[PDB]
This record gives sequence, C-alpha cells and structure tokens, in this order.
Amino acid sequence: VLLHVLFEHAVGYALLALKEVEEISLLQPQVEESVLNLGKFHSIVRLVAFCPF
Amino acid sequence: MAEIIQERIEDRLPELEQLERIGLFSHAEIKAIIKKASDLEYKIQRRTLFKEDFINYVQYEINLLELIQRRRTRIGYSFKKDEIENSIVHRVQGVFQRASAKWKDDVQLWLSYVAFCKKWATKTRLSKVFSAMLAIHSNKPALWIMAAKWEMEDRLSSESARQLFLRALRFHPECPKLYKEYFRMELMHAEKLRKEKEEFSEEILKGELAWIIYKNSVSIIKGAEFHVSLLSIAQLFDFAKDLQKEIYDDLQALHTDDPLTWDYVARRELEQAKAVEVGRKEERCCAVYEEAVKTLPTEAMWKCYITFCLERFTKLRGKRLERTMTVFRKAHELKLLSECQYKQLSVSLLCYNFLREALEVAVAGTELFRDSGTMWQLKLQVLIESKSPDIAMLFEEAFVHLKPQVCLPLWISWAEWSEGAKSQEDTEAVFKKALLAVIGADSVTLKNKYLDWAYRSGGYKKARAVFKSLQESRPFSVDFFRKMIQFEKEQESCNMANIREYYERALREFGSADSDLWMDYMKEELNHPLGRPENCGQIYWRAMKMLQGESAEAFVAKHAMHQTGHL
Amino acid sequence: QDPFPGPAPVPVEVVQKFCRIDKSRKLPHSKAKTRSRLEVAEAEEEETSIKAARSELLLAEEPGFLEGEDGEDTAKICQADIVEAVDIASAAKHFDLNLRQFGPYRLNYSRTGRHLAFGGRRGHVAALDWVTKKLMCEINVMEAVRDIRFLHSEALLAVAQNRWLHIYDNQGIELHCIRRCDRVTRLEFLPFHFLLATASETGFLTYLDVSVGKIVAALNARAGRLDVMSQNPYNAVIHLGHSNGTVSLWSPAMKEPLAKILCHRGGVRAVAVDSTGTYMATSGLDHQLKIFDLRGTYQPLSTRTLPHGAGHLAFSQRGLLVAGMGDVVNIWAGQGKASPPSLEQPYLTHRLSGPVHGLQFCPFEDVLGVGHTGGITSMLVPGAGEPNFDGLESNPYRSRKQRQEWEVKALLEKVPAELICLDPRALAEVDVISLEQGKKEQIERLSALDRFV
Amino acid sequence: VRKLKFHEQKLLKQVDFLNWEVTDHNLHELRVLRRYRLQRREDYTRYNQLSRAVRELARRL
Amino acid sequence: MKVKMLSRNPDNYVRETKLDLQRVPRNYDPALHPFEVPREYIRALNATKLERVFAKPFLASLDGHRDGVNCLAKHPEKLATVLSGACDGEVRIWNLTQRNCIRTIQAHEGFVRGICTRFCGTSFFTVGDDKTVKQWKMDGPGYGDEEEP
RNA sequence: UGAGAAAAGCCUUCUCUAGCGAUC
Repeated sequence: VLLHVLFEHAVGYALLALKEVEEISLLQPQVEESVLNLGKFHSIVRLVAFCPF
Repeated sequence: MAEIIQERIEDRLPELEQLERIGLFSHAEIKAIIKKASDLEYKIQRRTLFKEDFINYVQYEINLLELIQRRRTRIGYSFKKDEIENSIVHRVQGVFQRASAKWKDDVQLWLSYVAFCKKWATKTRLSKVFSAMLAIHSNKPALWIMAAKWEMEDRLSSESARQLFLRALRFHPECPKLYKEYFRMELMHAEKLRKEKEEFSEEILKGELAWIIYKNSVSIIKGAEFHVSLLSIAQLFDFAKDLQKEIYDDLQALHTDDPLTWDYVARRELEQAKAVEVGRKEERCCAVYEEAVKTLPTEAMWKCYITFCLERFTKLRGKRLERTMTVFRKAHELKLLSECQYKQLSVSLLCYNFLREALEVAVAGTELFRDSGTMWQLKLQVLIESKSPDIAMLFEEAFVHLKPQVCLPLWISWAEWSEGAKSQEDTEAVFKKALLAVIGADSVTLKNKYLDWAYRSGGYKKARAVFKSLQESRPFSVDFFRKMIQFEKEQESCNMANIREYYERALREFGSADSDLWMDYMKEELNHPLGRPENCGQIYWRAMKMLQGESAEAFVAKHAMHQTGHL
Repeated sequence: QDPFPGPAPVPVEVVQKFCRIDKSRKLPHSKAKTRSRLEVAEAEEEETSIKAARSELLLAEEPGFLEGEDGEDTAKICQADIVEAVDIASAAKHFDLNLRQFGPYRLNYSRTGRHLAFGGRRGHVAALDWVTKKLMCEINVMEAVRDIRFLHSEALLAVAQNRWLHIYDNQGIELHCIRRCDRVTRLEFLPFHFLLATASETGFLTYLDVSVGKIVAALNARAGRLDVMSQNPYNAVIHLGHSNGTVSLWSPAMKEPLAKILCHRGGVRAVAVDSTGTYMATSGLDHQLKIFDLRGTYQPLSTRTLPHGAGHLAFSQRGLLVAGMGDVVNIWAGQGKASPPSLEQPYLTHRLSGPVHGLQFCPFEDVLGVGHTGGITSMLVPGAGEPNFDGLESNPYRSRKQRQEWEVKALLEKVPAELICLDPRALAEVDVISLEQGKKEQIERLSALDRFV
Repeated sequence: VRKLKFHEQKLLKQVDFLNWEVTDHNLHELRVLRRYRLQRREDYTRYNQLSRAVRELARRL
Repeated sequence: MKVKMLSRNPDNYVRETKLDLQRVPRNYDPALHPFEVPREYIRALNATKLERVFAKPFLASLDGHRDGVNCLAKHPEKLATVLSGACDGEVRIWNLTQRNCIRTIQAHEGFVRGICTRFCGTSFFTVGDDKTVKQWKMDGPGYGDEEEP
C-alpha cells in the first residue's frame, strides 16, 4: 500500500509518502482515528518533499 | 514510561560491561555512567519535549566518546571498536533522527547533524542526511553549495558536484551566487585534470567547459557587476589566460554606457625615479577617463573620476593637486557635479594647509546651491582658517539667502565669532535674535550656550539675570539647571536655599524619568557643609513616587550602590 | 591477538537465582519430537536468566551494616549512640510516642512502608503517615480493641473489637460491622488473595473475601481458644499455635488442618516465619526458642534456652529475628545466605518503658516498630530493610494515580481461595490420579480314571 | 476505586467494597439506626432477636 | 563503630518538575514477586474470557443481485475491488470500502459458471450457459454508453 | 421529607473534556 500523494496548497506543493494503512475498514468508527489523531497520522505518513511558492 | 527507558538502558548495558572488561573504566564509573544516562533518558521520553534535552543527550554521548578515545590511546587497546563506538554512534544517530523529525525548520540542528556525521559517521549516512536536508530546504541556495562542496573537496567526485550544481540552478535560476561558485568549481576541475596529466580531453583542459557557464550566465543576468565578478575568479586561476583575455575583451564591447566598466580599465592601467614612473602611469589612467566622459557624459561617470583624483592626493602632492584642480573646474562649468562631492574636496584641501582652492570650492558651492545650509557652514570654516576679514559679511549674506528660519549651526557659529572679535553687547543681541528665530526643540542647545556665555562675559550676577529671564521658557534640558548649580557652588556664598531652589525646578521638569537627578540631589544634602542630612528621608520618599517604570528600579540600584563604598 | 576474546560472563550464582527448572530430574526421552521441544525450553530459560544477571548492575542501593571495633559487643550499643552517628534523615525516624492513659497498643505497618496504624486496648484507634509527622485520622471507639490490620492499600483498615469485626476508612468513617466474626483475637491479611483471616475465642477460623464481601470459609479448629496466629507469605497458609505444643497448617479449602507439627514440650505462645518461607520461629512456655526448616524436613535447626519468655516474634525481609521478652527486645542476626539466624549471641538490645505487646518490621526501612503499655517506639535497626524495591509492586514514592492503577491490576489478578496449598507451584504438576482414570477409559475402548472324575 | 472501563467491568463484576448486603445487611440496618437514634448497634440486635422470639411463639401456637 | 543506613536521595526518586513523568525503578528479584505460577494462570484465564467478549466477526452484507450468487473473483491489484456473478446472468463489481455496487452488466443468459481476472488486472473472463466465453474491460464504460464485450 | 432545616471555612474520594505523547 506504499504510495505517494501529491497535495497542492496555496503556499506550495507537498509530496508525502504513506507507509501502511487499514484500507478496507478505513471508513469505520475505530479505524478512523488513524487519520484524525495527529500522533497516529505521523506514524503512517511522512513528508518527503516540499516546494513553496 | 520507564519501560522504554529500561529497554534503552539494557541496550546500553553490553558496551558498559565490555568497557569494564577492558579495564578502561572502573565499576563505580560504570555506575555513575548508568545513573547519568538514566537521568538524561528520562527527560527525552516525556509527553512534553524540549530541544535542549536532546542537545544535552547528544553532548553527553559525544563527551563519553571523547573520553573513551583519549583513554584507549593511553592503554593501547584498539580492539572491540565495533562493540562500543558503533553502538554509541548508532544511538546518537537515532536521537538526531528523532530530533530532526520533531523540528524540521531548525537549520542549526541540521548543521549539527551534518557535523556529527562528518566526524563520526559513515559517508553514506552523511549522504542520506543531505538528501533529507535538500528535500525540505530546497529554497536556500547556500545549502546546495554546501552539499556540492562536500562532494568535490572531500569525496573527490566531480560528477556528483556537477549534477548538484545543475539541479540547484533549476530551483534558483536567477541566483548570481550559484553561477559564480559553479563557474569556480569547473575551473577547479580543470586544474585537477592538468595535475592528472603531469603525473602520467584537450577542450576541457583549455577551460572550455567553464566558458559555457560564462556565456549563459551573462545572458540570464544582464549586470555589469556580475560580469566583472566572473573575471575576478578568472584571474585567480593561472592557467588558461586566454579565458581571462576573452572575458576582459567582452567587458568593454558588451558593457558600455556604464561607469563601472570604464573605472575597471582605469584601475587596470594603474597596476625618485620610481615615483616619476608612478606619476607617468597616473596620466594614462587619467587619460582614459576623458574618452569615458566624451562617450558617456552622464554625471555618475564624473564622480568616479574626481574621486580617483582624491585618493592619489591623499596617498608629488603638488602634481596630484594640479590634476584635481583642473578636473574640478571642468566639472563645475558643466554643473554636473553634485552637492556632496564639493564638500569632500574642500574638506580635503583644508587638512593639507592649502587654503585657496578650498575658497574657490566654497564660492562655487554657494553659487550652485545657495539654499544649502551645510555649504554655508563649509564656506565659513574656510575663511576662519584663512583669517580673512570677510566673516562679518558672510553672516549677512548667509541668513538673507536662507529663507527658512531654522539654521541652528549658523546661529551657533555666529555666537563664537562675535565673542572672539566683536563687542559684548552685539553677542547678546545675536543670542536674543537666535531665541526668536528658533522656537522648538533646537532652542535647547541655544539656551545652554547663552547661559555659558553670561558667566564668561559677565560674572555670577550676569548669569543670574539671564537665568531668571529664561527660567520660564519651557523647552529645557537638565544641563541648564546643572550648569546653574555649578555656578552657585563656585561662588563663595554657596547659599543653600538657592541650591535647593534650582533642584526643585529641575525635578519639576525631569523628575519623572531622571534617576541621576534625584540621586545627585540627595548627595548634595549629605556632602555639602550647609546641607541638612536629615532631609534625605523625605527625598528618597519623594523619589519613589514621582519616578515611573524602570527609572524607579534604577534609583533603588544606584542608592544601594551608594550605601556601600562603590558609589 | 585479542587478549580476552569471549563475551562478558555472568555469575553462575546470580543466574541460579533467576532459575525455575529442575535439573536434578533424569527423565529419559528417546524421540526426536520430544527432544526438539525440550531443548527450546532450556534455550528459553537460559536467555531470560542471563538478561536478569546483567540487570543486577541497575540496582543502586546497598544494605546497611553495623560492626564494632576493638572487640566491643554490638549488644551493649544503645540507640543514642546510633542516632548521633547516622545522618539527619534516618535520625528523624526514631521517636517515642508516650500514650499511657490508654491501654497497651498493637501496631501494624501498611504493605507499603509509608503508613502506620495502631490500636489501643482502651479503644484508641489512629492511622498516620509516619515518615512525615501528620495524622490521617484519630478516633476513639467506645469498645475495646484487640488487633489492628490494614487491608491492601491504606484506605481500609480492620479492627477486632470485643464483640464484632469493624471496617473503617483511612479518615475514620465506619464502613462495615461484620457480626459473623465474633470475639476475634487476631487478624492478618493475605495480600494476593484478598482474604482476611480471623482467629476467635470460640475456636473458629474464618476467611473473608474483602473484594466481593462474602465469607468463603469458616473452619472449626477444635483446639479451644485461639490466640497465636501467623501466615507464611511464600506459602499463603495459616499457622495456629496451641497449648498442646503443636502448630497446625490450615487452608480455606480443607475442613481439617494440612499438617500438625509438635514443637514444644509446653504451650506455644509465639510463631513467626521468614519471607522466603524456609524457616519457622516458635517460642513456648518451656522457655525454648526454636527454628524449624519448613522445606520438607520439619526439624529444629537451632535451640536456645532463655531466662525470660519470648512473647512475640517477627522476621524482617533480610532474615533478622527479633524476640520480645517482657519489656526487653532482642534481635538475632545471621549471614542469612542459605542459613538460619544465629542464636549464639544477639545483635542489638533495647529496654522499653513497659512490657511489649506487639512487634513488626517496616517493609523497606531499617526501623522496627514496638507497641507496649507506655506507648509506641521506633528503633533503628541497621541492615534489616531490603534496599531496592519494585516501583510497580510497592512504591513508597507513588502518587494517587499510580496507586489506583495498581489496585485495578491486583483486582484483575486475584487468586481463588481453593488454590492455596502447601506448594505454591502445585498447579504446574500433572494430576497423576486423573491420568490413570483417563488411561482406564482409553484401554476400555481398545491317572487313567482321573478324566472321569 | 476508579470508574471501571467496559472491559474491566465484565471481569470485575460483583466487586463492590462498601455494599455487602448478603454478609452484614448494613444498608438496611443504617436506615433503622438513623430513623430512630440508636447510640449502639448492640441495642438494635437485642430488639431484633427478641422480635424473632415473639414471632416464633405465634407461629408455633 | 562504623554504621550506614539506607538513605535514598529524594531528587533521584522524585521527578524534577510537574511536566516530568514519575520514575519507576524495577527489581526482578524473585523474592519480591511470589506466586509466579498462580498469578500468570489467572491472567491467561482472563485473556480467554475477554476474547469471547469481543468476538464480533460480522462486518457487512452486500445486496443487489437478483439470483443466487454462484461465482466470486478478487482483483489482484486492489484489495477493495471484487467481482461476483449471479445465476440470472448478471455480473456486478463491488467496492469493499464503500460497501456499494460499482457496475452491473448482463454478461450471459442463464447461469454464469466461472469468472477469472487477468493477471494484469485490466480485464476479466466470464463463462455462461450460452456456450460463450467473453472478455470484458474492467474500466467502466464512459458516460451512458452501453457496455460491449 | 423526617442522620430536621439553613449558612459559611478545611481535608478525602472521584468524574468530564481539551491539548500534549507516539516520526527512531
């Protein structure tokens, strides 16, 4: 499930890498905390590149 | 909590027990190391984290590594490096990685990580660090240079440094610093190839690969200073003089109508018989300037020539001045010369005891700029040096031309001259006219000099009359009351009532913010023979309430030092 | 050319302490499938024991000591000489409360050494932190008090009054009045089972589950009045002294004593066991102090005749034994390394204001608590307390949030009453009688005229 | 002591320190002591046991 | 005489600040931790009881087929994409994350007897009772265009 | 309703959120 996401913001372009995630049960009450909580989000997502305007 | 810290201490245990095997460290030393390691570990595993704890952890491990390194040489034991040193270095790398992940924006932490990787870590670990740095800090050209610098001077890979530079220009297309260092780097590569041939292709060895950088950088950045700058590095390399020759010729052909290029050619020509030869070179540099004037008649070109005359005069002296006086006249008729450079020549002429050209500069400045008050001050200083009897007419002509009423240095300067070579009554008349013309904050210095004159021209009685008249003109300074207090002190009477009366007026105006004035008042009651020391209780009480803010704290500290002998 | 190539060794004795396998067994196995599992089991055990050996360096404290010089005897050294020669922190732990208007006092320390509770004969009940000089509660029940004990944390304490058994909060609020337990003489709490054991005048031994609030067992000793009682912390069994000279081992499951051991020629009045559960100390009316080996042998290791009678006995965590005779306490010390205490000559002596009515050692401190008619005194006993405590089991320096987290963990882990046996490892052995019952079912499914006679 | 979590409550069900109704019946007794001020718990016991004797006589009769 | 008593430094055992966490020294001495066998047995017994408490296997049920489901085929490249075939003759593609049906196609007449996905994941193969083997495109048809094999 | 009711000052026990911590 390792993949790269391109996020476009007013300040600049950001490139991020995703390590692992529970894909099938993502839209469920308990697994949704993985993306909501900042600490759990840092566990699975990293910032590999940032290019400001 | 302590489970992670316990894991880390049990991970640290094997190298400590190996060190105890070595004989490098004693058992009590191992106990102390364990205690301090646990104490430092507890700080960085908390829910609230600070950077200084990570810094202290890193510093402690570095100090331990240095101590081990020093002791191993004395013992002579070089075995088991991997068991201890590599484990400590790996732990420090983990700490640095966590700290850099937590605080990405701190460049100083990144540079400290780079330094530690250089000193203690494998070159591939340092290679990974630069990629992490440039990924999120690509907007700083200096970081690109540092990465490219390490590849060339340390890793000896010219290929890696070239790609780092080429990619850097794509992020920063308009940075002149990136081009200059990239220009320098290729010339450094050429020297390594020349030294390569002597130990055992032709085009790069000629410096062609650096010349491609030259043409493109000039096209992108259309600037004379950047163009001249590339020549500066070019002259630094002894080989490929033709490259310097090609750059130098393109200076005049491509870059014209700008003063800087004509200046550089002039200075290039610059670089008892020897003094005659030195004098000969000056005219050739001087000669080039006129074609610069004839081709480019702009004002900015003219300052570059008069200034060039200035250092040679300040650096035989008669011949240098003969150049300056003629080119001053030539510029003056064309009226291109600006106000500031008139002063610089005239001030220069005064210092070397030559007093006639300075007058001509002074006259030319007043005619060209009548309204400028600085010029009228400049002219006045010349005739004071010359001692000519034209000072009186100078004040009449200056104030008539100066329609604005506020001319403070002129009003001051009229006072000292009138004291020197005019009657006493006229000096008082000038002062009274000055107080009428100047009404604002500039009147402060006028009043102080008026009171000082009264004591000198008259006696204490004259100062009293002037002080009484000026005691109500509210724009004041603390020097007004301090001067009057000193005058009472010098007189034989030393009436203490007048001393207190002057202090009360000063405290009324500036008592809210002046801590020194309150402290000076208190010392008068103690030290003066006619003073009453028992009043000091009330003065200290009054000082606290009137003083505001930090001034109140200053008075406490000053009084505390005064109670001791430090004063 | 490396002078010492091998890895760091670990002490064999230290590793043996962290060992739980019976190497003496000589079981034969001729199958490789059996062999593979056995070698892994030894591999698992050896690696765990090695890690704990390295962790010995993490221990930071050292036990106290006291040795004389120039041939002086430590018995004649008094408490005043100790106090001046010890730091200000430990000197503050020696104090003498004087409460004679009320009767003789019985005292109990909490399992964490921070808190102390005491009870007077005339009915004075108070609980206090003793490290700091603060009073948690101080109440006067109108009825007489025979014994005082803590229940798990300092929050709950139980008093054995004249009629019934009562439960109080640490701040003095009465919670329960248990009428089943009547005329109780002695109280003692089993920590890991949450059972409170009561000895009564009528001759009954009762077990109460404080976690649920129900009486799990009520046993008739059939030995008359019960006044001497103690537990073995290792074994979790209850010891009962009788006038016959015999000590009976009891468990809540059985209706009859586990064992009876004859120890004295007269009535036994005191009993105490060590924390490890190896040695048993008893005293009797024959003026004999006895030490028994409880590890399968039950023989008296040491014998000594005393001028006066040792009313009370106690054991510290390092193996020191104290006997209270009248108004004088005597402490015997031994090396304790796989050895009982030496009764040849006492270690320290002290004289109280009144006759001794109760003795206990603080868990993790080098102090001894003595209750008597005059009041309560705290002695200084160098080398009695165990130095390094576990933060997750009994932390003296624990916050309220740490305490409440531990209590839930203990409640999750409560041991049922029926599992108490003479062997704490009895659950590990296979039920041999149940084996053969299963095997039986397995088998089930699987001259010429002489002939005329 | 702390409010038990959902998983903790299932394992630690029926555990309550203050209320032991089956053993001492304190909550029922406390209402009697407060409603009619009784200095000693022993006085309530004598009333209760004597009340049983009156009822036991009536059922036998 | 020489005397020493245990004297814990409070700064070692008490945290420095309110922001700090409590220090927990650990001792592994077996004398301090008795009943290792009975205590661990209760924890294992509690673990099995908690396992039965939290056993909730059912997650969701997908509806939309109009006959009995006969075939299933998962997608090699994506976890959340599955393919199914009903006895009436239709083939449906499901999104496991969204729990809904993406596409519906009338592949065959009668039963569909087998469905397999090409290893690249851009096509699948279906078999029906009409003596026909059909290849389709996994990408959905554009706009409202009718799907063709 | 009936440790009557009402008001002030001290300890004890505990409940909610909200950041924060999990990136080596």
